[PDB]
Amino acid sequence: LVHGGPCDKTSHPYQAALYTSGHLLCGGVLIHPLWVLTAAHCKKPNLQVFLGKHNLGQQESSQEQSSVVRAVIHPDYDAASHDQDIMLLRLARPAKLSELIQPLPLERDCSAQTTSCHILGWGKTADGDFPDTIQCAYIHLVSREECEHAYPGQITQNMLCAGDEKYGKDSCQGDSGGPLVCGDHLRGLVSWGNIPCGSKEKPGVYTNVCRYTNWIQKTIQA
Ligand SMILES: N=C(N)c1ccc(NCc2ncc(-c3ccccc3)[nH]2)cc1OCc1cccnc1
Repeated sequence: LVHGGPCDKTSHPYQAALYTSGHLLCGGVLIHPLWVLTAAHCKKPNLQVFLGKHNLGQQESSQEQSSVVRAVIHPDYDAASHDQDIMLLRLARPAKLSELIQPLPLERDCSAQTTSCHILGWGKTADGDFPDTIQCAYIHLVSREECEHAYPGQITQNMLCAGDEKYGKDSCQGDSGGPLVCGDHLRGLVSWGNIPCGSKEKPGVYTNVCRYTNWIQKTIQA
């Protein structure tokens, strides 16, 4: 995450860190004690999920680790266009809820009224390094018309755009699958955006979570 700052220690109990062969790979969102939501492009071998983390470089008494027993990529995910970039991960070991491990409720209304939005992750910072402490930034939803002009023919109804006109606060490599939180509900998942990261003109592009209510419910209930 570029141009942000360290998150408050208690503000992100729904944040997951995803690892593959020891590499920090992606972020994720705890939505149910058995399920973590992330981007379909985070599909990698033997995924390991860490909940209750704040600083990746130190062992924390609140952390909980789990392997993934099932990975469910949306049937219509298109890797070339990033369309429908969503995947459900079933945990081997259900989350032991605490003050620092809690699920985040989903935004179900695609016409939801404007609320305060934020993004978070352990992705690449402004200097180009990967931070130990999770970064946070306030950002705002960008109109569909402005986003379409920023990325002609690339923005679908399954994508939302968000950014910051002042500093260009943006998600980046490694933040993938992390949450775009608006009014204490999950509004989007980190999917793609500009290179280099920075949202002053070309906003970050997020999976539009409100479009996946039925698919998420049907996956968790089957
Ligand atoms: N600027 C952003 N808001 C932004 C946020 C997250 C990501 N994640 C990386 C990522 N998304 C999708 C793929 C992918 C999909 C299919 C196949 C292989 C790869 N990889 C990228 C972002 O912007 C582009 C970007 C790329 C690389 C380095 N820096 C910025």
